[PDB]
Amino acid sequence: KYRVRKNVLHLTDTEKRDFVRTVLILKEKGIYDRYIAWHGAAGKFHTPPGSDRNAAHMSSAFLPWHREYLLRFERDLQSINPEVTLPYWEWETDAQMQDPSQSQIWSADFMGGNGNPIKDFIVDTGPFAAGRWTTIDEQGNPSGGLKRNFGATKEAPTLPTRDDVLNALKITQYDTPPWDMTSQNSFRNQLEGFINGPQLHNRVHRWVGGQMGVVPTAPNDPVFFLHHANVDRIWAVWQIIHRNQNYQPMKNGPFGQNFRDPMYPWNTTPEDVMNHRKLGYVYDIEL
Amino acid sequence: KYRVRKNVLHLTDTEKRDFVRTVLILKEKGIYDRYIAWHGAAGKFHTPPGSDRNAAHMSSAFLPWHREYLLRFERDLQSINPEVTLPYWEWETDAQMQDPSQSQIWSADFMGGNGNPIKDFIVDTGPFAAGRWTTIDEQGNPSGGLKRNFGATKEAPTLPTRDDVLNALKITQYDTPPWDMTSQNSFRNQLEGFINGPQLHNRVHRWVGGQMGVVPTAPNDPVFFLHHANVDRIWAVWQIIHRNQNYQPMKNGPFGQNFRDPMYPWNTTPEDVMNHRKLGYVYDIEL
Ligand SMILES: Oc1ccc(O)cc1
Ligand SMILES: Oc1ccc(O)cc1
Ligand SMILES: [Zn+2]
Ligand SMILES: [Zn+2]
Ligand SMILES: [Zn+2]
Ligand SMILES: [Zn+2]
Repeated sequence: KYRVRKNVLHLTDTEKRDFVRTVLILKEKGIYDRYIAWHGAAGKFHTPPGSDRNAAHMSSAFLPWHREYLLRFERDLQSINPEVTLPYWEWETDAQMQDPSQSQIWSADFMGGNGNPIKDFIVDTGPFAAGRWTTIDEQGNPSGGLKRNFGATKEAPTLPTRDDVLNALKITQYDTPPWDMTSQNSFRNQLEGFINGPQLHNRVHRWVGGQMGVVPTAPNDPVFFLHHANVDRIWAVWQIIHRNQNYQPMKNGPFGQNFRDPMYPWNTTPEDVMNHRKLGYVYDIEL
Repeated sequence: KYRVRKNVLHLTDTEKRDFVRTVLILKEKGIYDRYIAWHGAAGKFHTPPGSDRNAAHMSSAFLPWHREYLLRFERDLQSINPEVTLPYWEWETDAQMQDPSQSQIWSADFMGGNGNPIKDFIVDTGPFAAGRWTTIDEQGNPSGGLKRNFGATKEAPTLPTRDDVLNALKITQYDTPPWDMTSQNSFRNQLEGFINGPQLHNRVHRWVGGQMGVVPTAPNDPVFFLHHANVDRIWAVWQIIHRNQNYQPMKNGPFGQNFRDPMYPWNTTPEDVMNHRKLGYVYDIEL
């Protein structure tokens, strides 16, 4: 209830500078790459083998997995600067602009701009531009830079809208069987973005493009954590709205997906992170 | 001190049956696959990126990483049967046999036999034969069985010998710069098996063949844990002999390799596991 996560657009200039510098330190020390690898490894961990569910996506654990992911990341931020918290990119609002690429989140003082097509869509502006921020490929080897390509896809030309977020919050059940890509009338699946996909969470990944557009490399872009902080906030709002609803499945789902199953690659269970306030943080809209 | 890890050949018939039962339960529940994935993920996590060091091999963390690996595995065994410990395969004495494939470890009541060449070296005997034990590939997808092919390689036709183990125990320094494949006069690198490789640990992997021969898939074979229990025992013996030698590097090595750096994919540091008795187990030869 103490750690306040703020909207990116409400950050001061010094708050933007401190977050950027912290992330750069976490990168130089070797800690940041641990989060890239964790996310990539979980994407390859199928529950069970044979299915297309994985520990972090395409199944009920999607939301609690990333909440724990962000929690660990934020603790590592504070270990460098105890006054830095994880902001969230409220992309729903940004979708109201006729050109979301002009949002202040993409300014040279924060996340940097779009990819440069002359340099094969390498990001050449901002603190994470090529030459200041090294990336790694699916195999864990250097890959030569951060790439982005805003809205260049036919499947995700725009960012999700406010209404899209509102319609997801109307869903009553957290998730439904068979707890995967095909779950209907499921808040988890809707928010993840497989209901007439790509929508919401999935659509944001494909809208940014570059590393963010594919699972094994997405956390190479620091905006991954800003994106998922907003996803986590939307989940927290859904939990507040539906006081008579809890995580699903409680039991008899695939191992790694139940309420008290460990989420690879950790021992953390969904129950451990079900109450985000108990984890020591809150979103600014909660005050 | 409480958990005693016994030589595989010293197990009773009921001790062999209980261990096999435990491993099968851990497999059915979905816990076993977590160890396959953890080991594969660490093999892809290079320290630093670009180099051929990884979190679990080809560097100083090789020994403490696998000790923590076995420690977690043994705790998961105990969770099922608090009287089941993890035995060790003393392959240096098996190498004394004119045909080590006749060793009792490969009996139908324990690990099962060699691969069947008629069946492309699929294991068709023992509790882990095809049809009774499913495997997964490098991508985390089912792979259709356990394969073995004893001594079929030109680089590892035999198991490491005893004198090999004795000559490794003579080394004074735990490890030397540059803390990788090329480390000379290094117990870690000799044990691991890159000094005139493949030797010792590396040679056993290549001698078994099949999944055991291949980094991302080796833990598909339950004998992986028996193999590394013997590697861990040899390390514990070296620590008793050289009681005033300690882990190296202490600092200024690659991140993830120092005495107090976290070992991906965990937060565990080498220091946390430097004293194996403090971890709650001992080898039978220590009594
Ligand atoms: O790592 C990723 C997971 C899900 C996505 O939709 C995109 C990237
Ligand atoms: O981590 C590993 C090392 C050697 C292998 O043969 C397989 C896995
Ligand atoms: Zn993802
Ligand atoms: Zn995502
Ligand atoms: Zn004996
Ligand atoms: Zn090994």
